[PDB]
Amino acid sequence: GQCSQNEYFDSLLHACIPCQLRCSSNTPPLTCQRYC
Amino acid sequence: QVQLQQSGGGLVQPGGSLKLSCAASGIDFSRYWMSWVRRAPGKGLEWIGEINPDSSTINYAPSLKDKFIISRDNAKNTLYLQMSKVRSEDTALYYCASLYYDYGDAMDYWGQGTSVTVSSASTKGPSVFPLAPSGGTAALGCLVKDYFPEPVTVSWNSGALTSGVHTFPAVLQSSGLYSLSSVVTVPSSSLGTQTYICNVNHKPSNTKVDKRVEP
Amino acid sequence: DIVMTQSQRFMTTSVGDRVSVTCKASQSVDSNVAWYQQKPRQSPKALIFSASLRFSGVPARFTGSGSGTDFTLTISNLQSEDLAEYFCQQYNNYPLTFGAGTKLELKRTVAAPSVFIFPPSDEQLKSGTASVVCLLNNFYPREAKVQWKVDNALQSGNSQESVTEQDSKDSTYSLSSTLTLSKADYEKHKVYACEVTHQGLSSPVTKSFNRGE
Ligand SMILES: [Cu+2]
Repeated sequence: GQCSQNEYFDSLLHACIPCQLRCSSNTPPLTCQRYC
Repeated sequence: QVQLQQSGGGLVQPGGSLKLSCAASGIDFSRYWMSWVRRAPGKGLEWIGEINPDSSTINYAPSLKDKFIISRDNAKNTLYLQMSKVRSEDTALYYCASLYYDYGDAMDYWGQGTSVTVSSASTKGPSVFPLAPSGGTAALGCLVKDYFPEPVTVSWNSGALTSGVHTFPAVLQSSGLYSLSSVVTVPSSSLGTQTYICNVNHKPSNTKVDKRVEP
Repeated sequence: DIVMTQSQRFMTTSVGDRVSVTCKASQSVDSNVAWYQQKPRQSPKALIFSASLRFSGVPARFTGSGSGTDFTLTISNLQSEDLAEYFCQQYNNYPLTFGAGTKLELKRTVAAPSVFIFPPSDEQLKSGTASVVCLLNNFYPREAKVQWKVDNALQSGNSQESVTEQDSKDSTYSLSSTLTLSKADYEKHKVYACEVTHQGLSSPVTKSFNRGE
């Protein structure tokens, strides 16, 4: 799915998810690096 | 209140077909992907498949892709699972689900589950036999044998006796009929003076049996 | 198809403790991993998605971690209501695949089973089948071994057993094993014996009876 740079696609929920939700994790999506 | 209401399973013979329904209300059904999973006796959770909102994408577990058909009717807010060529392995609890992300939250909703039993056996109430009675503790019980389908309920002394009661999971016998035991431990010194009766109900057959268990 | 391995089918824990359930993917799944909870006679419940993100309503004591192949569901300060079965799932590749499940149970002091054997009832014999039942009551841990012996001959393939869920009041298990014979076979032999092996028994215990006595 097409998400803006601040989001990433989760295919279980089939939705763009905010990167901010993943920033505290040691392992955020690679595309969330810029935002986080 | 959100409700995934399931219907349409039950008894079927091997080789037969069954269509399960999962009717949604309280969410915008039409926005979301819908899923099927099942849980067979003695097995873990098994993914069956999922279907997107406009039905242009449907993915299946590979073993089920030629037996099971997933569909939806958004005008009825209903998800379907069409089962065919069924076998003993398909005896299970089937659950529909919606997993989604909307209004800033990740959501999961589940139907209450639909039981399917695949078998050649006809519905039959159990035969109930006494398990007749360590030191100060004695064990006694009832053997609830040869019924179909699941489930039976067992109480003791009409519900008055609950301490020490263990009612075991049924086992499926090679005959296709189920069997279980219900036991209880009681004081040995009570055996002459106290009456012990197991009450065995089998709703599928509309039968109730009481069995006095004595020395 | 990706295999999700939960190496621990049971885990022993205590209320108040921290528990971590492992799950290992057979190939990399990035962070596309979910965790689910299921109790007996209840629908599953989704706990975690994206390896570390909670579904709405899931208590903060549930956390998830991992990326690539090794994933962990952690429950801090376990509550009684958290005693259930836990499943990981990958959704990196279709078909989505579940792990085999990890069932939590409570630690308690080792307890030997009390063993009881029941001959078939005369009622049942009238119908031409003999069910001999052996009961292992209120033991811990759950692992137990039952062997049937008919006139001291080790029996094979003619028994079935089942085990209760862990007792909500004393944390023990009970087990019943049923030996099934035809009435004819039953009456060809004298001594019917249930031999039980368990950690609480310093050597195997046998309960037996002689048919018609
Ligand atoms: Cu013989």
